[PDB]
Amino acid sequence: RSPGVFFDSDKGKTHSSGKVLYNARIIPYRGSWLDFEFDPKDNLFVRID
Amino acid sequence: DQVDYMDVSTQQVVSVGASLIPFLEHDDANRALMGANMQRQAVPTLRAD
Amino acid sequence: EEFDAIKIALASPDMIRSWSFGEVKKPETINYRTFKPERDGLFCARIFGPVKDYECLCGKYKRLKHRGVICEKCGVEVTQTKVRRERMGHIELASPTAHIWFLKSLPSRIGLLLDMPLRDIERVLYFESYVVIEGGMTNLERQQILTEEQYLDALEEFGDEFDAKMGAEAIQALLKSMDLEQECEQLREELNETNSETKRKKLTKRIKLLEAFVQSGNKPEWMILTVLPVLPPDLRPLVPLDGGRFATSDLNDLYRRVINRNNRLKRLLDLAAPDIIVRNEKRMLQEAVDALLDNGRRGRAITGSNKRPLKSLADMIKGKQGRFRQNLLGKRVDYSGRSVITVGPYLRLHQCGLPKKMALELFKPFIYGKLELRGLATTIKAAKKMVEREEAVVWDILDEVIREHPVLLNRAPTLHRLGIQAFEPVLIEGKAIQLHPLVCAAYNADFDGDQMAVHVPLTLEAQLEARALMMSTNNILSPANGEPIIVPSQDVVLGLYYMTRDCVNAKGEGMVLTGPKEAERLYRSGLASLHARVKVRITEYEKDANGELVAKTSLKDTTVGRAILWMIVPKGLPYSIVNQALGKKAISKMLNTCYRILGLKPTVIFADQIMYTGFAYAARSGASVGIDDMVIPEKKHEIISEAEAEVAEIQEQFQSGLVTAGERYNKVIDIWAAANDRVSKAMMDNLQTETVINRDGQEEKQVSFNSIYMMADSGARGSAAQIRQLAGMRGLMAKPDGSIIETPITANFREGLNVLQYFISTHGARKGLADTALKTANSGYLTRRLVDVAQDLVVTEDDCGTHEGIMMTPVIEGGDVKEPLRDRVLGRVTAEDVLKPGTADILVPRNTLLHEQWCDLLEENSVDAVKVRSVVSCDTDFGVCAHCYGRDLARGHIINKGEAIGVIAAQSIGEPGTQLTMRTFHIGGAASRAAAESSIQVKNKGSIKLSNVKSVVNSSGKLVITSRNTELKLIDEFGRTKESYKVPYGAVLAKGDGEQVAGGETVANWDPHTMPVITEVSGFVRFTDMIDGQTITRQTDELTGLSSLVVLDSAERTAGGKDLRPALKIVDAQGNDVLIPGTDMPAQYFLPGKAIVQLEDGVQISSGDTLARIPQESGGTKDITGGLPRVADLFEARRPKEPAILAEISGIVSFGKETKGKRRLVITPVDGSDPYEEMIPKWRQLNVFEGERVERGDVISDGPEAPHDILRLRGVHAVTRYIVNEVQDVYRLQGVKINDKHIEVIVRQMLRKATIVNAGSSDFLEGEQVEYSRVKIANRELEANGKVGATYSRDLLGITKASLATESFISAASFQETTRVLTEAAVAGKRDELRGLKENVIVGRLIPAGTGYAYHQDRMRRRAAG
DNA sequence: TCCGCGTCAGACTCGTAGGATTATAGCATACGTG
DNA sequence: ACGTATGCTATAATGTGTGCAGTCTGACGCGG
Ligand SMILES: Nc1ccn([C@@H]2O[C@H](COP(=O)(O)OP(=O)(O)OP(=O)(O)O)[C@@H](O)[C@H]2O)c(=O)n1
Ligand SMILES: [Mg+2]
Ligand SMILES: [Mg+2]
Ligand SMILES: [Zn+2]
Repeated sequence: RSPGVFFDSDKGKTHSSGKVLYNARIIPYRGSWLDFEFDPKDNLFVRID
Repeated sequence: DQVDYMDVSTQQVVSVGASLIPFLEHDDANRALMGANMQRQAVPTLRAD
Repeated sequence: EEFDAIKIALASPDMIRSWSFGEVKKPETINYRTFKPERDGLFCARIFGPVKDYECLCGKYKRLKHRGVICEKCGVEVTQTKVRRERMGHIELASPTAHIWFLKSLPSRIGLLLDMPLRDIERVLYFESYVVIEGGMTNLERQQILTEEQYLDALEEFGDEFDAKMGAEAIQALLKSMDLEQECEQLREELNETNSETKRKKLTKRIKLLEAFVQSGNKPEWMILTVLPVLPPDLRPLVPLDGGRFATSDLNDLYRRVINRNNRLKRLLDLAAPDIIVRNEKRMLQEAVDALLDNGRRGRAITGSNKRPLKSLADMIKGKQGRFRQNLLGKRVDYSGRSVITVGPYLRLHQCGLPKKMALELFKPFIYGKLELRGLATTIKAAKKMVEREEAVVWDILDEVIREHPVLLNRAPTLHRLGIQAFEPVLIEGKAIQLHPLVCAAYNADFDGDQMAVHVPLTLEAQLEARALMMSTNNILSPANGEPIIVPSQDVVLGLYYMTRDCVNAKGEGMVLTGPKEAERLYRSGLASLHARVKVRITEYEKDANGELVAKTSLKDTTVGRAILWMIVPKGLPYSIVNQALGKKAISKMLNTCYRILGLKPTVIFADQIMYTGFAYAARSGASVGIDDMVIPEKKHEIISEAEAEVAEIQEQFQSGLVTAGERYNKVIDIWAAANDRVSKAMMDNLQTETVINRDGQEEKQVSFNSIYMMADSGARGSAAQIRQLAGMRGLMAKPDGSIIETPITANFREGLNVLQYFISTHGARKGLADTALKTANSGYLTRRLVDVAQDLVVTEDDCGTHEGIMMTPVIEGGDVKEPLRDRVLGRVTAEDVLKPGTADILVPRNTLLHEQWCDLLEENSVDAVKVRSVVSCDTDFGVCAHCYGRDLARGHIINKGEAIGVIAAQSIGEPGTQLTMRTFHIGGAASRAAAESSIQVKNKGSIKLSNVKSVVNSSGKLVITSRNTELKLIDEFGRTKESYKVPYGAVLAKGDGEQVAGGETVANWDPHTMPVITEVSGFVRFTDMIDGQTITRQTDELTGLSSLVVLDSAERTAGGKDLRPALKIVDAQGNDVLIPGTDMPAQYFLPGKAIVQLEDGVQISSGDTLARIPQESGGTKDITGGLPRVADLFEARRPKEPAILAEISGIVSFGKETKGKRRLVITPVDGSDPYEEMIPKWRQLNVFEGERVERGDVISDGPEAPHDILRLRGVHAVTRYIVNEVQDVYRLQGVKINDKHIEVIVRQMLRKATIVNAGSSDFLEGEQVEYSRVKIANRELEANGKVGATYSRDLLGITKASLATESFISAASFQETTRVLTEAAVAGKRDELRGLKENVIVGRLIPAGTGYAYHQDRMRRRAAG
């Protein structure tokens, strides 16, 4: 996987909600990971590594 | 006028393993794969024919 | 050495000391130059014994002269090295340490017993917070955690009167103080008060644990280890390599971590070091102990040299790579050799080529034996050299022993029992094994580079077993289906086809012969073709009423070839069988016929002769593969070019904006699907009868002798499906995702694909071959899962003495009868006298096997429905009777007692799934579905008979159906079901109920790519809870502005309109609701998700109009890939996410109370005075409409049926009928043939345990779930003694759980969850007395089944006799 | 008692192939056996 | 005497971190 930024979405983490939760992820060549992700209530979250 | 580019040769889709198979065009991709995989396993003979 | 049981209990610190022969006090392995044990080290000989057989270290006492002498200097005994893997050790832990398997292996166990959580215990262990052991002053109560702040408060204030400590020390004292006697009574009292579900569950489990703990004799303190056992050094080896290197197991390394830290703790306790340091040392010590027992569990597994984790103890008992699966149930075996196999077309069925140099090494001890007899070898090393030199006369001795000696031939993988068959070896000079063509089918052995393992049966019993059971001749029919697996294919079929098949005049037409020998005379003389119609005088031999054979001589108009084949045909079968053109399907009946008539001998001969003549005449033909043979039909370019413009038409309509993307997607598939079948049939219509050019006078029409066609028509290789790609059209390929490419492959293999046509072909090819590799594990894992639960089933009794059986009906699905009742009820014992229509005389006895000839009289009498003695209806405790099972389909007559069915059943079920996941996964690569079920056409005249149907007449004048599971029968003259169809919801019927129809009439018509919502009442449409943006969306066009509304589901829906249900409410002209005729339901159809609506608000409607159109996208070839999961889920008994509701007890329905649409039901039975209430959703529609005569388990809702819901209500024979139908439906879709009795085996095993409801004479009581056989044996003594009956209610169990339920813990740990199984078995102190096969195969004893059944029962009378 | 999200359990069976680590001072009396 | 083992040195120095992060369906077990 090529470093940079990448936008994905688990087409149904919770098929309970069945909500397409969108997420972004900064992939470096060296360094820590930087992810942003929504949730069932569309609250933006950040999960380093 | 809508065409902007064109495939150079007719062999660029395939690899080296597959470019040696004659009449590939008349062969199923499942048997073509096995054929190119076995062509790599071909022990050279006493007299090169 | 010969025992009865194996027990598992908790290792007491005192017990661990009993096995240990010393205490390892140092990590020192060996000295560096002197490669010898160190002083009380990990390889110490003073603890684990001497190195060599009878040798001390320093070398003072040597061999047996000093039998059991203990040396002075080194202090080492002089016994065998035997003891170095037997003798154990121990370590005296400075501070006590907790066991990870009684802490982390959930349930907590140590926490479950204390009534204490995990966090609480761990924070005590890692020294974060203290815990109260016992507070004299009732200020602080037990098991109350105090932070480092809260401990200090109680110390100066209260103090002394409260005893609280920290670390593994504390929790041990907590376990040592707790009273199992008192806290058992306390929990029983709290249970009598007001009991719920969760409260009673928790209490009963703890209650049983507490009683189990007292009766197991285990003490809860042994959960903490004061003593740590050491593994024998030979079982954790330090051995030197050939290269001067050494090598050690990871245990030794993990051991050195434990001993170092433990000794460092002894040192720090000597120094009286500050507690902060002592804490770290204790945390470390526990980290090391926990890492030794189970490394990767509590935290990060301690990684070692190659950055990989150290292999711990538990790991060698854990899973595949553990001792069980890898080094015990499976073994590498002596007298075993494997080699590339090649064909053996000269061999008979009971023969196989075995290389000389192979059989040489294999039979090495049998040469040395026969050599000493003749006196050629005086000793064995003399015989060894005689063999080595390979001298001439040794070959002749080897050749002597091998004669009349069977060998086992295995091919991987071993799916079913036929994966090994025995033969009589024939020595051949060459490194290749030569195998018999007909049994190639059983192995699935292709001579394309296959290897087969050889095994020599040593013991005379093994020679008899191999000749009796495992011989190729004794194994013909599959155990799965009563059908021959020993059936020609490939060349053999083609040769017979060439022979029998006829042609016009030819050389010598219409000639006249004395015998089938004159036909061979004239053909080989060159004055007749095998395809010439000539009258021949053949004398056929027909069996009479007795055993005597009747002879009949007559003139038969066949062909020269057919006549010659009669020579192979034994005398006892009719000639009409070889009078047809023989193909693979026809040939399979010849051998079956031959078998059911004459017997075994005649068939083996026949089978071989068929094979020989097949190959020979196949080669005489000269059958080839020219490219002029792959004929494309005349008008392919004419069909496609105009079938392309057809698709181009809809493409322009879509961009205009009328036909939706999903409707177009289904509509374009139907065009291509018609064109594909159009090209396929034009091909064979031009290829089958290409021979329109004959002779005689002028012309005649005849079958085509095109090489490729013959090779497909005969059923030799390929089919109409393959030829389509060759001369016709390749067809539509499948993506690796599962979706089908919109653009298929136009070209074939003759004309040649362009560059993309091949690129496109790849997508379907790679995904088809990806599911050959990856999907195979699910199917093979199923075989494993099935087997374990069905290990124990063996035929025990002869007659169970039970009346119970299983009523079976004919599988008549999809017009043409799918499976005849005769075939369904074949070789199954009846449970009830089943006579002929006129009830006035019996014809079939109750307890009698149904042979094919008895089933023929069922056809004359036309049996309606039959109660067959089933497996599940068996009363035999621990096994089944031969009557319940019936015939062994593999054999052909009633099953032997002692034959192990369960394993035969499991194999039969997993083979087809594992075999249909590789055969058309490597040779296929494209979808071939045709789900255009638009309309039912009835074929024979009949009266229309609908059932479970509730229809309503529409504006047009057409009977529209408003019921989901509507069935359509076809009733004949006398009044019996011939054809049967599934008419779906919102289908338009041509004629209603009771009306006559003619043959070839469209009785029903509908749209397949749509699921309409149809009304029952007329008036206007109202929008309720259909707010734009929240629940639905809107999209308009141009000039006028026709908008469509699309209903969003919880996936595409906001949190605003989640509890809002969208529905199209019906109203009248005034604006009020319209009642549905004869119900208090205002008309309201709830629309589900992705429901497309064309009518907007305020539109007039009649009854029968379509309100909305729910899309029905399902164009993914289920095959075996997406059909096995559904099988697994059924067996594993996983309730669906939309189970259908059923009535519990019979009586009067009475609708009750409601909650914002959530419907209740206050049912008040006629006999039962106490009401029963159950809740129901709003959006879900029912089937009954209130106030009704409902019985036990009527259908109230529609959807998937939960297997637990079926047995709970409608008994055993209902859940058995469900699984059997449901499973077979998936396999019948694939053409997998399995007898229902094999599934019934697994079903029976899934009904093993049962929950008790009512107190009995034994201490059963409520909440216990015991096996069904044990509780019924208690009922045997109860009906004799009286006392209190133990009422019950059988429960259904999934495969994975039914395996872990069996009293045998050895069988459970050998399966999976091995970490948990052992811990639960240790705490219970359970003893396994071994009944299953896994149990006795492990210990390497006689299997309590099959050959060993006669032996094991002779030991059971040793126990009975005192 | 029910919902949410944490850990923990599986993932077919047999055959073949070949290799490499870093570093722990420095010197002077104390402890164990021919 | 020979090998192993124990012992002491005196500038000041006083809280670690390291490393793989598209598995997945299914099933409980503690809080909230
Ligand atoms: N990964 C594999 C490959 C092969 N096999 C075994 O080898 C058999 C034959 O594989 P193959 O020769 O590739 O398939 P065929 O059906 O003989 O097809 P082909 O015409 O391509 O030879 C399979 O049925 C199976 O028993 C297997 O179990 N696992
Ligand atoms: Mg093969
Ligand atoms: Mg093959
Ligand atoms: Zn000694």
